[PDB]
Amino acid sequence: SLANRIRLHIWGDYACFTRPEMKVERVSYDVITPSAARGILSAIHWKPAINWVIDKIYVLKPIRFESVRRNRAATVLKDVAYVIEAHAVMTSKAGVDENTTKHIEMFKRRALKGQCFQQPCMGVREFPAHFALIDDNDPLPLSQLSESEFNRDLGWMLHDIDFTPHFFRAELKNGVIDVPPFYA
Repeated sequence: SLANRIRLHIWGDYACFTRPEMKVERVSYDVITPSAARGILSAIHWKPAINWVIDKIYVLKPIRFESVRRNRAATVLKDVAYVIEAHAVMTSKAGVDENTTKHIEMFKRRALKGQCFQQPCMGVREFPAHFALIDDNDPLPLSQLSESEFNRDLGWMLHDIDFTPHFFRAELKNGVIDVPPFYA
């Protein structure tokens, strides 16, 4: 539904969504994972009553990498921006009659102020994620993606972990990655 839906514009000069299979040195995935996106949303607003579910990731800027020094080196994304489209689900630990409305409204209110509970980051603590709510009557940023980077098979990527990793087939279709339901 439109009532249970948020859009958050995020950007940063650097990002590192670490690929789990590359163990020698830290190497980022090509785009933000659902896992990292959900972290970013939860940093703005979270309570045990709810879980944020990622629906779409809009990729706005060309995929580019730089090797940078770790305080050792890591290969990280440079100059990223996304839109995260998500909704809330109630957990088994929610109030008997509780709904998503107050949580959606609190998320948006916090986000509009540029406020956050803990600073969101782009995959690793050293890279902060700047953010802006895309409220209902604001437009989506335009993609700056190459006609030829608009559609890309990103391959198997971490969807999320149960603290046990679960992967999904990430496909960029006209600048957007649709994220399937986490559970089987």
